Amino acid sequence: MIRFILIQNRAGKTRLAKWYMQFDDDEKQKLIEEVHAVVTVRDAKHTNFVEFRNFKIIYRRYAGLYFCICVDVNDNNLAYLEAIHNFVEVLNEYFHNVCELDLVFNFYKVYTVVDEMFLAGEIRETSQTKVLKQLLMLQSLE
Amino acid sequence: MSQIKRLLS
Amino acid sequence: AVSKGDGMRGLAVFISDIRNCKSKEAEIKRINKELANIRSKFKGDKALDGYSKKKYVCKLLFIFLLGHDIDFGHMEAVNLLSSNRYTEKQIGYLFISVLVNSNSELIRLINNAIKNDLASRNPTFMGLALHCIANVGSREMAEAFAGEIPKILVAGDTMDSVKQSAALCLLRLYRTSPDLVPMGDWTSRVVHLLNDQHLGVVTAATSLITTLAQKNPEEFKTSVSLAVSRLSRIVTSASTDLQDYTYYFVPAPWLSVKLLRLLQCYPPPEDPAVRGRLTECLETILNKAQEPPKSKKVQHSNAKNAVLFEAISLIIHHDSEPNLLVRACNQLGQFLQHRETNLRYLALESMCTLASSEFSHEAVKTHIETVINALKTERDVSVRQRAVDLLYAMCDRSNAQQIVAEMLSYLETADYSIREEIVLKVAILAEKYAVDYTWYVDTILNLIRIAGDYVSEEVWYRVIQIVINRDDVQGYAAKTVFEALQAPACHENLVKVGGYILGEFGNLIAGDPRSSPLIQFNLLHSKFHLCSVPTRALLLSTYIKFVNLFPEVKATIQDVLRSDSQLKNADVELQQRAVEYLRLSTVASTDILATVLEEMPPFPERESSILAKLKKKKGGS
Amino acid sequence: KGEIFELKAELNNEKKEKRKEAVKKVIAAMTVGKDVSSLFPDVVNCMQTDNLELKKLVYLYLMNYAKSQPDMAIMAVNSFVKDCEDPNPLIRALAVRTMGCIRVDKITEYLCEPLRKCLKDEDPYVRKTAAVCVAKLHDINAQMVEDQGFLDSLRDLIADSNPMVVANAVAALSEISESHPNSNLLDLNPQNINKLLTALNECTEWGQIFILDCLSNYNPKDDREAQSICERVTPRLSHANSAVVLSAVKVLMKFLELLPKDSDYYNMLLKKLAPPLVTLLSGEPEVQYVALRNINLIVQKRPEILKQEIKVFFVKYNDPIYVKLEKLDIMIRLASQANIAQVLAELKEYATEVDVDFVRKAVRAIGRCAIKVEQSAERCVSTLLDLIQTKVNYVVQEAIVVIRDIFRKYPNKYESIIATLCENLDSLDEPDARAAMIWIVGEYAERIDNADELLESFLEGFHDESTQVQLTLLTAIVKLFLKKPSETQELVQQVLSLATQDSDNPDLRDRGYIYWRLLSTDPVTAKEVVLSEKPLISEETDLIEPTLLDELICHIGSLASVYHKPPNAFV
Amino acid sequence: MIGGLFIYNHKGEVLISRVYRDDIGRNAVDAFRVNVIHARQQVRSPVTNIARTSFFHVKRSNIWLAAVTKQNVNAAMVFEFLYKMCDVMAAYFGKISEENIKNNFVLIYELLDEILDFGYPQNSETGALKTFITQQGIKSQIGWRREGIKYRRNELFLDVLESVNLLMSPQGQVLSAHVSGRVVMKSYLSGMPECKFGMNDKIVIETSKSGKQSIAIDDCTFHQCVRLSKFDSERSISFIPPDGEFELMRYRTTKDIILPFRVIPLVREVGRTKLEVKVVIKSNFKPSLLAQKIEVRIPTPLNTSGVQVICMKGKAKYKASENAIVWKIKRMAGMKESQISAEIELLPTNDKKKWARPPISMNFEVPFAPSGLKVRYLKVFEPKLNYSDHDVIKWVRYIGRSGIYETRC
Repeated sequence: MIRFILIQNRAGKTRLAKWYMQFDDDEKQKLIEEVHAVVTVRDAKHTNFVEFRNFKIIYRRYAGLYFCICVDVNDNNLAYLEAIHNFVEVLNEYFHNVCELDLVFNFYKVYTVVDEMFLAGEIRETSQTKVLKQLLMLQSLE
Repeated sequence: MSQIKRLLS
Repeated sequence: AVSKGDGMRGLAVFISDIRNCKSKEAEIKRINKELANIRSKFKGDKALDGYSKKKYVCKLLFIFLLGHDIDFGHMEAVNLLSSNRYTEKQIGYLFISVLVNSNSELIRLINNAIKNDLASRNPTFMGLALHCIANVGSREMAEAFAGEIPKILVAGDTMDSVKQSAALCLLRLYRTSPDLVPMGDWTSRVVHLLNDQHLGVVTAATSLITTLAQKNPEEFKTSVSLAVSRLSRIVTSASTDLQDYTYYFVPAPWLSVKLLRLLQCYPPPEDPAVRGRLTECLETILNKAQEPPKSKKVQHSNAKNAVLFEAISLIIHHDSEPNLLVRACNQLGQFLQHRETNLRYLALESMCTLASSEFSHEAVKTHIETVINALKTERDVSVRQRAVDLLYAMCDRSNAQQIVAEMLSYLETADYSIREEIVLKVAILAEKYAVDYTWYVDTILNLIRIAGDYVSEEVWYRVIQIVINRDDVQGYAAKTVFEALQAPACHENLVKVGGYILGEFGNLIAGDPRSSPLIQFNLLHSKFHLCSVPTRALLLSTYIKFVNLFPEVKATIQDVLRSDSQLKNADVELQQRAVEYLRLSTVASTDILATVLEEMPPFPERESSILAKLKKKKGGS
Repeated sequence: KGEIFELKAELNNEKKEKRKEAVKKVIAAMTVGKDVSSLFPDVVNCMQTDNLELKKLVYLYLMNYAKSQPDMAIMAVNSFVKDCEDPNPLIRALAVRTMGCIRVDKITEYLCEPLRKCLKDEDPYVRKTAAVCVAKLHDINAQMVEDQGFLDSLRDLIADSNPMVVANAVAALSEISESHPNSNLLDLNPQNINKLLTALNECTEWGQIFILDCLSNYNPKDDREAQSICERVTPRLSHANSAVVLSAVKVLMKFLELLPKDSDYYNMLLKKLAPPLVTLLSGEPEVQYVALRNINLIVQKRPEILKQEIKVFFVKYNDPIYVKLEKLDIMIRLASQANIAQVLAELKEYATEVDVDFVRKAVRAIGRCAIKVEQSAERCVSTLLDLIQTKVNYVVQEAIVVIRDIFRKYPNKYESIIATLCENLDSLDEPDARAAMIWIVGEYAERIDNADELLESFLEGFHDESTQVQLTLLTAIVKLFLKKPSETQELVQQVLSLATQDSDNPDLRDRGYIYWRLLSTDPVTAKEVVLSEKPLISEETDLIEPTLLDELICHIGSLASVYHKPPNAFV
Repeated sequence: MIGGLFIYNHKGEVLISRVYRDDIGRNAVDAFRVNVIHARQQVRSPVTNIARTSFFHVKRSNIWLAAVTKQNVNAAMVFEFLYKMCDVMAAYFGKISEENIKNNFVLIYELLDEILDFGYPQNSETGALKTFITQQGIKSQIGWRREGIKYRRNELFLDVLESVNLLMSPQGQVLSAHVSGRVVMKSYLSGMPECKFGMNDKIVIETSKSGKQSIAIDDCTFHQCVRLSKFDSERSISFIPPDGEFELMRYRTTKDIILPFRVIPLVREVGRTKLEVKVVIKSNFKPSLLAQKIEVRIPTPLNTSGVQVICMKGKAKYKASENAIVWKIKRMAGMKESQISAEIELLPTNDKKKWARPPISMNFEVPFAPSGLKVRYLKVFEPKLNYSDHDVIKWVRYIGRSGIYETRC
C-alpha cells in the first residue's frame, strides 16, 4: 500500500500531496515537515529508501523537486522507484519539458494525472501511452 | 531556487 | 484531432501576486483580500456562472493547500458537481476530496451527486465519482455505495477505465469497512478479470484480489492457476506484443511484480501442471536476467530488477526446488559484485532472507567474500548493516574467525546505537562458534578493549565463567589480560575481567618476572583508586587471593588493606571486604586460609527451562 | 528572469534615492540564508555617499561578510581607508571596526597607518574603536603590533580622557599581555599601579571589570601596599553589576592573605566582604548561580566571612533548581554546631515539599550535617525518623540509607529505634535502600527476633535482586547464623547454595564459597572474621586541596569559579 | 571574551548569529542546540560546558539566547551583558518574542555591533545610542469553587500521569514516539486559595489519547481555572483550584522524550526448522529509581512447536493462548540491563508464513515523567484564612505508564 505521495522541493514547500489514509491537518502538516527533515538530508552516496515511522519512503530528486512515495515496509522498492519515474515521464509529456512552475501554476491538474496512475494507495495505470491518451482526451473537455 | 529547470532530459 | 480548452487567468494571477510578496506577511494580506473578494461573490445577489464558480473555488482550494483554513465555499463546490461540464465537475470533486467535513447535510448532498454520476452510465462522470469515493473513503460513503461498486466492476458493458477505478475503489472500501464489503457472486468474476484483454484492468484486479485473498484465501485460490498463465505469457512475448505496457524494454514490470506478489499469498500451485508452468516461468525470469541487457538506461535496469527481485522473493517464500533457490542466490550474488548501492542494499536484504531457507544447500555461505567486502567498502550506514546482518545469519564454525574479525572492524568506526548491538552479535558468534578458546577469550576482550562501554555484564561474566571451566586458556588469559591492563585508559570492564582472572590464575604467569606477583598487584592497585565500587570490591577479593598465592607480597597487600582508605571506607561492601580479608590474612592458619581461598569450582552450565513442548498432540507444555 | 540579477540593477541606478531603498532589500536577504556575494562590488560603491543611514547599512553587509569571506573582503580596502579620513566620526570608527575584522595576513599592511591615525583621533568613539582594533589585529600579527608601536599606543589610551576608551584599551592590552605571559606587556610596577587604580573610579562599568581583572595579577610584596590598595578597591563593592563586585572580591581576597590578624584592617576587610556577596544573591537567577559557585569557594578558604550569614542561603520555593542545589551545599558548609537546629528544620521542610529530585538532595544533606556537625548527629537521626514516619516512599528510601551511615559513623547508640524501623519493610524497592535495611538486620540481628523472616522474605526472591543486595544479603544471613545458630540453620544453606550454584555473577559466587568454606572448616574464625568491630567509617573529601583552592580563589571572577576546574580544563 | 552570540526560538532554530572570534564555528551552536535546548535527562544550568567550549544562556520568552566563549571569561560579566542586551532590545521593541526579532534582523545585528566589539561589552544603557542606531525599530506587543469550603488539615495531591509510546528499529532508531500527558490535582484545601504551579521547561504552547497509524502532534490544554499569564516565565501557571480532584492540564509531547527502555532484539533464522532469539532490555533512566510491573512480549511464529528460554532476572511463560513468550520482571532499577534467550522449534510446514514478525511490545510503570516534566514548586496563597503555605500537606507521584511500546525484531 502507498500511504501518501509528496512532491516537495529542496526547501520543503509541498507542491503535490495525495494522501491515501485519513489524517488531520495537524498530522498532514507534521508529516510533510518530517518527510522533508529526512529526504533533504540524504546525499546520493546514501540509498533511495528510508525507514520512515512505520512505513518507508521511496524517493528520487528531479531538479529542485523531491518525489516521495511512502509505502508499506514489505513493498517492492524498485517497483515504486520506477513508478515515481514514469509518473514524472508522463508529467513531462503532458506539460512538455515540465518544471516546478508547471506543477504550481497547474497544481489542480497535477492531481488528475496522479489519480490516473495511482488510486486508493495502489498503482492504477502504468502505460504512459494510455495515461497520456486520456489526459489529452480530457482537456478537450468543456 | 530557479524552479524552471527541467525535471528530465 | 480535437480542440484543447483550458486556462484560468484569475487563478494564475492570484498565484503570481502571491508567489510575489515582498514578505511572508504580504502573502498573508493578499489572502484575506482574495478571500474577502471570493466571499461576497458567492455571498451576493446573482449567483455566478460555472466558469466564475469553478475559478473562485479553485482559488480557495489553493489558499488551503498553502496552509490557511477555509470556513466556506463547500456549497459552491457541490453546485459544481452537478455541472454537465467536465472541468467544472472536476474542481468540485477535487475541492470536496481535499477539504472534507462532518456536515451531515453536505455529506449527503454529495452522496447524491455521486449517486447520480455513478448512475449516469457516462464513464468520465462515473470515474470522477468513483475517484471521489476512493480518495475520501468516509464511512458515510461505504454505506451508500459499497453495494453498487462491485455491481459495476463485474458488469460486462463497463468501460475498462471504470473497471479499473471501480476495483481500486472497492479495495479502499474493503480497507475502510470490511463488513460492508461482503463476498458475493462477483468473486469468481473478479478473479476472471485476470484474463482481461486490458492489462490495466488485470493490474487493478490484482491489487484487489491480493488484499481479499489474505483473509479470504479460499475464495480466490482460483487466481493462482491464472496469475501463472498470465505471468508466463508476459515474460515470454517480446517487445512488439504488449505494445502499450512495455517500459524501457521490460514487459509490464508493474503487473508482473503484482502477479508475483499475488502468488505469494498462496503456497506453491497445488496442481502439478500449474506448479510446473510457474516454475518454468521463474526459470525464465532468471534466464533473461543473465542475458546481455536490451538497454543500459537505468530505467530498463530498475524495471527488470524490480520484477527479478520479486520473483526471487516468491522463490524464497515458496522454498522448493533448490535449483531455483540457488540461481536466485547467485543472481543476488552478482548484484553485490556490481558496483552500486541501490542493488547492493536490495541484494543484501534479499540474500539475508534467503538464509532462512532449508533447500538452498546454504547457497548464501558461498558469497562470504562478496559481502564481507560490501561491508568493507560501502559508506552508507544502511548497506553496511544489511551486510553485517547477513554475516550473523550465515556464521558457522568455518567462517566465524573470518567474520568476527570483519565485524570487529565495523564496530571500530560505528555510530553508538550500533555499538551495543554489535558487541552482542559478536560475543554470541564467538562463544558459539569458537574452536580455539584462546580466540574466544581474545575476541571478547577486544570488544572490552576498544568498544568496552558496550559490553554488558552477561558478556564479561561469561568469559570469566568460560576461563574457569577450560584450563587450556587459564594461562593464556592470565597473560593476555596482564598485557591489556598495561594501557592507561582501558575500559573499567577490563579491570573487572582482569582482576578476577589474576586472582584465580596468574599465579601461573608469576614465574616470569615480566609479571612478578608484586608486579601484578602494583598493576591492579593502580587501577583501584579510580574504579567503581563493584570493581574495587572485586579487586579486594583479588588482593587477598594474592596473600594466599604469594607470601612475598603479603607484607605489602596487608597494609594496603590496613590503610584508612579501606578499613574506614565509606561504602559498606568495601569496608566488609577490607576488614575480613585483613583479619584473615592475620588470624587464619596458613593452612586454613589456603583452603578458604582454594581454586573455586567450575561454573555450572546453567540451562534452559522448557517453556513448551509437543505434549497432548499440541503446542504448549 | 530575475531574483539576484534584479537586485544588481536596483543598486546601480544612479538615483541615490533608488539605491538607498534598494540596498535595504539586499541587506534583508543576508539574514535569510540566501547566498549573496554576486552583489558585493555593487554594494561597495554605494559606499560613495553621504546618507549616514545608507552607509551603516552597507557596513552591516561588509562586516557580517569579512568574518566570513575575508578573502573577498580585502577588495574594498581603498574604500575603507577613504572612510578613515571621512569627517563623520561614525564612518571613521565604522571603517576601523570592520577593517580589523578582516582576518587575513594581507591587511596587516594596509591598516597600519589608518589605525595609527584613528588611535589619536579627536573623537573618542573612533579612539575606543581603534583601541580594540589593536587587539583585533594582534590576533593576525602579534609582531606587527609590538613593532608599529600600537602597544605603547594602548598604554597611552589608559590615561585617556573619556572612560569609554580607557575601558577598551585596558581590555585589549590585558588580552595581549595574557597571550604573552612572560613578556610582561603589562608589568605592573608599584608606581604604575596608581596609574590604573585611578581609572577604576571611572572607566564605565565594563572596564572596571577589565581593570580589576588586571589588579588580580599584581602582588604588592608589602603589607602596607596591599592595605592601601585594598582601601582603594573597597568601594567597588557596590557597582550593582556583579561582575565588578566579584572581580573586586577576587582582588581583595588575594591581597587580604597579607597581615595575619592584627591591625583591625584584616578583621574589617572581612566584615566588609559579607554584605556585598550576600546582596549578590538578590540579583537575577543566573547571577545568583555564579555568586553561589564562588561563595562555595569563598567560605571554604575564609569561613569567617559568611559565618552569621547562613539564613541568606536558605532555599526559596521558587529559586531555579540550580540555585537551590548550590544554596543547599553552602547551607551545609555554614552548618554550625550552633544552628543545625535551624538548618535541619529547613531541610525537613524541603523533604516535605514537591520537587522530588530535590527532596532527595535534601535528606542526603541531613546526613552530611551529621558528618559536619559531629555533636548534632542525634537531632539528625531524630528528623530522619520523622520524615520516615511520612511513609512517603521517595523520602523513606533516601532516609534509611543516611540512617545506615550514621549508625556506621557513631557507635551503635541507636539500637533503641532499630526494632521500630522494621515497620517499613513495606515499600523498600530501590536497591540502595533494601541493601541498607538488609544490612541493618544483619548487624543488630541480636536485637530483632524478626531477623529470621525478615532476611527470609528477602531470600524468597534472590536471583531477582540487585547484585548489591544479593551481596549484602549474603553477608547479613551469614552474620545471623554466627549470632543465632539453630534459629537459622536452613537459611545459610539456601543463601550459600544460591550464591554458589544459582548465581552467575562470579564475584558473588566467590563470596558464596569464601563464607561456606570459612564457616564449615573454622567457625571460630568465621566469627572472628565476619563480625568484629568495624572501625568508625570516615567521610570523604568535604573541602578541596588547600593548594588548588588557593589557585581558584585567584580566579574568583571567572568561569573557573563556576566549574571548579583550573583554567587548564577548557581551551 | 565573548566569542559568539546566538539567539534561538523555542524550536531551537537559529534567529540571530554573531561570531566575534574565529574559535567558534558550526561547532558551538548545534552544540548548544541539541545539548541544552534539546536536553532530556540532563538538568540544565545557566552555564554549561561542551567540548572545551563554554555556553552562557538565558531564556527571555520562549526565546533562548546564548553567549559562547572558548576562553576563561569573567562569568558574571557575560550575564550582566546578556541582561543589558535584552533591556536594550526591549527599549526598541518591548517583549523579546520571536515575532519582534524576525522583524528586526537589521536593528538587532546593528545593535550588537555597538554593544559589543571583538567580544568586549561596550556599555549601552541606551545612552546617546540614537546617534549610533541608524535603523528604524518596528515595535509591537474560573472553573468554579463554592464559597467557604472548610477543611480539617489542608492537603493537596499531584499525580503526574504519563503514557509514553515508541516504535523502535532493531538497530535502535526511534521511528516514532510521543508522551501523552496529564497532571491531575486532588485538592482538599480550604478557602478561596490562589496557588501558583511552577514546572520545568519541557512544554511550549484535544483528543482522548487515540490513534494508530496516526501522527502525534504536540499540544497542551489547561483547565478553565488556569491563568497562563506567566508561562513564558518558566511556568507560574496560577489558578484557583476547583474543590477535590480535577484535571489541571492535559498534554502530549513528541520531542525530547526519555524513553525508559531500549529493547535489543537479536533474532537469527536457522533455516525454517528453528529460530534462536536473544532479547536484552536496557533500562536507561536514573539509577536512583525503579521501574515496576514489567512485561516483555516476544511474538512467536504461528507454526511454533517448541519453546525454551533462559531467563536472567524474572520468569517467562509461553502462551500459544495468544501466540508469544511473555517474560515478566518484577522490578529493575535505572541503568541496569537484563537478558532472555529463547530457542523456538518450528513445525516443518511448506511455507505461507511471511510471518511479518510483529514487534516486541513492553508494558511497564515508572516513577518519572517520560516527557521530562518535573514539578518544581506549588505555592498556596490564601489571604482570608492566611494559613501558612508550609502547613499545606503536599504529595506528588509520577506514574509513567507504557502505551504501545514496540521494538521491531
